[PDB]
Amino acid sequence: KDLLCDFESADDCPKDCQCAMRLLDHTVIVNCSGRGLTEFPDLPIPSQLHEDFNALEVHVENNRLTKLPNLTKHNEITQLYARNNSIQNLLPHNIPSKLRIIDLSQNLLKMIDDSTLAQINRSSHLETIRLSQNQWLCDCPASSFLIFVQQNSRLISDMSAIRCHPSGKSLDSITVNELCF
Amino acid sequence: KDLLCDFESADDCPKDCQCAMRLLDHTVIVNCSGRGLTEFPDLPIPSQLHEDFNALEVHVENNRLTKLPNLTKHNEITQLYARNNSIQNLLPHNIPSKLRIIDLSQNLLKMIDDSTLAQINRSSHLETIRLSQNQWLCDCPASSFLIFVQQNSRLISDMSAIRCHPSGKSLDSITVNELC
Amino acid sequence: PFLCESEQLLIHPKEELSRNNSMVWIVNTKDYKQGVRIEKCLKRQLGKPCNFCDADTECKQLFHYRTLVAVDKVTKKPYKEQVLLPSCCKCAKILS
Ligand SMILES: *[C@@H]1O[C@H](CO)[C@@H](O[C@@H]2O[C@H](CO)[C@@H](O[C@@H]3O[C@H](CO)[C@@H](O)[C@H](O)[C@@H]3O)[C@H](O)[C@H]2NC(C)=O)[C@H](O)[C@H]1NC(C)=O
Ligand SMILES: *[C@@H]1O[C@H](CO)[C@@H](O[C@@H]2O[C@H](CO)[C@@H](O)[C@H](O)[C@H]2NC(C)=O)[C@H](O)[C@H]1NC(C)=O
Ligand SMILES: *[C@@H]1O[C@H](CO)[C@@H](O)[C@H](O)[C@H]1NC(C)=O
Repeated sequence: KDLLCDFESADDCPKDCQCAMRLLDHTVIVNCSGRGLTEFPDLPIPSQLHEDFNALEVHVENNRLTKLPNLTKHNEITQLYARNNSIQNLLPHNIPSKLRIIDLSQNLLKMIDDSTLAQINRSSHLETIRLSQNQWLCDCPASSFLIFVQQNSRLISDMSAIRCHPSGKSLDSITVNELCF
Repeated sequence: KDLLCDFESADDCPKDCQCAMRLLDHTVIVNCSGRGLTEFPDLPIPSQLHEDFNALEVHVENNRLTKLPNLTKHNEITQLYARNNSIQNLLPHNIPSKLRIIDLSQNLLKMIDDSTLAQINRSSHLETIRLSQNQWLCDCPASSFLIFVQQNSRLISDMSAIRCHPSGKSLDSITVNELC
Repeated sequence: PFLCESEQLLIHPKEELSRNNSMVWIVNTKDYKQGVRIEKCLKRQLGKPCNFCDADTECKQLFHYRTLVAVDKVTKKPYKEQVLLPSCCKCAKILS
């Protein structure tokens, strides 16, 4: 999993990202990190690197990102981390259906849209997800979100890690009625 | 695993049912083909002095519209299978302790007892249950049962689908205690 | 059929490697090879006496030489090469 190599001698790589390419998974790697770019970095399509490696990883972490501008046009992405970013709310286009893993660990997130979670219904690849260490809003609007979480438990890495924003607690303790009195 | 060869001739099941022990599975399946009959008395367990024979399971799952009373509470029964009957009561004494899995698929879910929930203890043994097509209605004590099932969401394997006649939808979605 | 167990073999041309390029590259050049064709006996790895002919025999491997001669462009001494390639494997009668 570690045999890496240089990015096809291409200048297509974003400035502070020091990207590379990994044959084993056919995943062009992009390692923007340590606040490389405050804005989300441009996606280099897999048409490069001999138009190979259809899957694309994006490794944004410890960045000031606040607005995911990811679009359905970018369905080449296979993975996403967004760890330690200042993101309040997420757009439905911001998460692609083709995405296999998203993590967004220790972010700012507190909200959700059911339209965003329309892809809770299965996607092309399983969406293994581990979001955690954020303060998430707590209300009956969030109760539907809790129900979503509970039903799709397998897709999520943990239910202890998620915490109610004003009072950190494992979301399993709450039935939608409890959060609706 | 092999069956009815790993199983000897000491047929605990009646001839109507094809009970057979599986070596690796450590279990015996009633594998009965008779639905709507009396509860299959698979109660005897030929332990065979081995781990291969310590568990039990049922197949037809429609053997009786009234749930099989397992008053023995034998450690043999681990996985219980019931479907396509109008089951309308459950006795906690019937439920065995060493029992791990149960279903209520295609069965009716009226106001079951709370001693049901108290009887089983998650710490003593993991409990997994199948609820579906539970067309029977909801009520305030049944609201208590539904809220308990939500509380044991992991234990309630089919919490997502379980629905009752008044709800018109999954039970845990509406848990306004003002309405029985 | 034939007297000797001779098997066709393809040999790929020696591939020039761009080890300068630390980046991966298309295996398409590795995918297609013009190659050359040779012949060898596996008859007990070329040891069979050509059984179904009973005369005293032993299978031999035979070679062919290609003579390319060009006077050098710098009008140096004429350069001649005689590359040798295993071409056939044939059976021969022998004395006692
Ligand atoms: C993408 O960029 C990030 C930016 O940090 C890379 O993180 C790097 O992770 C490695 C692995 O832990 C760090 O190396 C370690 O550094 C400590 C510091 O003394 C050292 O004691 C360890 O022995 C180890 O060498 C590295 O410091 C850290 N930062 C950088 C700039 O490399 C990350 O590896 C990059 N790639 C991926 C695939 O994430
Ligand atoms: C013993 O159990 C097996 C599996 O539990 C039964 O196999 C069934 O065979 C039919 C024949 O087409 C299938 O349609 C079923 O899907 C199989 N599985 C089940 C669970 O029925 C087998 O029939 C059983 N034997 C007896 C005598 O009951
Ligand atoms: C389904 O219902 C039929 C009744 O026709 C019954 O014979 C069968 O055993 C039922 N299946 C299960 C799994 O209970």
